[PDB]
Amino acid sequence: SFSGYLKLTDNVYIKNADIVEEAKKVKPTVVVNAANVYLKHGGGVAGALNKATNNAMQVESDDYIATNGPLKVGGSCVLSGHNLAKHCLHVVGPNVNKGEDIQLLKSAYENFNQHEVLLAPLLSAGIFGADPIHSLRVCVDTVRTNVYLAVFDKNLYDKLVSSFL
Ligand SMILES: c1nc(N2CC[C@@H](n3cncn3)C2)c2cc[nH]c2n1
Repeated sequence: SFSGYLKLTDNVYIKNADIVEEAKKVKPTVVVNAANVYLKHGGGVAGALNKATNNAMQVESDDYIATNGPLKVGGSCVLSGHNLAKHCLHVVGPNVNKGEDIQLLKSAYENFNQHEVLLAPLLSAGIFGADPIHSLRVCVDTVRTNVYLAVFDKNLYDKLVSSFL
């Protein structure tokens, strides 16, 4: 099970960790990917998860897109978790660097409520351009299921914990 997490609320937990290493250790039922609408896993969390699957996540994702078309910003899809988890919940947060509306971040976190427990990154943070402090606030105010947040960057983790409330 999940270990070394700081408890933020009744249902939200956080740890300074690489979500790939966390997924490989815990083998959670669900790992969340910080996806884009095309499921093109090039960088950030998506590029790291995909590389850990030896590109099997991208091969599966290209078949999904060929059949279904792109996701909506704020939407999600459930695909295989490969060697990392039972399932991967690909969630698209708004990318502020591409000009998407930050109000879609709450819709993105609502996808987590369809799963009892999840290992996840902060949505729209990193290369997506949003303020991670805002992202954690939206996560805590939107997700009601048990979410274990892995924050890769130690300096950001400390800033998030010391400013939480
Ligand atoms: C958790 N979060 C991650 N990320 C969050 C936004 C993004 N980033 C940008 N600066 C700091 N981190 C990537 C990653 C990347 C690999 N493994 C991870 N585990």
